[PDB]
Amino acid sequence: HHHMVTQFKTASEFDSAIAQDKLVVVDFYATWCGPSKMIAPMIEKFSEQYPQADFYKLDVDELGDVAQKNEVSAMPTLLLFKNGKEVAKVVGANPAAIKQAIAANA
Ligand SMILES: N[C@H](CCC(=O)N[C@@H](CS)C(=O)NCC(=O)O)C(=O)O
Repeated sequence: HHHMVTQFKTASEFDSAIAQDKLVVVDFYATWCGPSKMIAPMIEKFSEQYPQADFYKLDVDELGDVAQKNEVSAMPTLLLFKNGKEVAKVVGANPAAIKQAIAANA
């Protein structure tokens, strides 16, 4: 499918998206951080394997409010939510950790 990873544009968009009754996966990244830019293509592959989960990316330098509120400091950080509730966090570009956190909750 096309359009599987959406880029967040406001804090309010994030707050709404994470409230969904499904797993919502959010890639927190920064363009100056290479390791963090590696999460996008990985998440693109995972989104097709777990289409029942929603996938998003968030540039912390555009949406620093969301980063601070969710206590994200290290780039990349993947945060996983279900029903407004954080169910997992994976810091760093760690494909197996991220995939299994997804598979557990999707
Ligand atoms: N996880 C590191 C790269 C990730 C990294 O060095 N992140 C830096 C920027 S690319 C960072 O967010 N440091 C923040 C901190 O002080 O916790 C790796 O093994 O390649």
